[PDB]
Amino acid sequence: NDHQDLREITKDSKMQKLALAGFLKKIKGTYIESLLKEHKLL
Repeated sequence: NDHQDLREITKDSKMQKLALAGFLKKIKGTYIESLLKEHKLL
């Protein structure tokens, strides 16, 4: 079900918006941001 190539973005879209929303919050909550910016992913 992971890695979408099917153009039927219904399950995917919701899981992406929830992934992004939650992640964007926890960026300033956890060391994840620290890792990203140290590795220049940010």
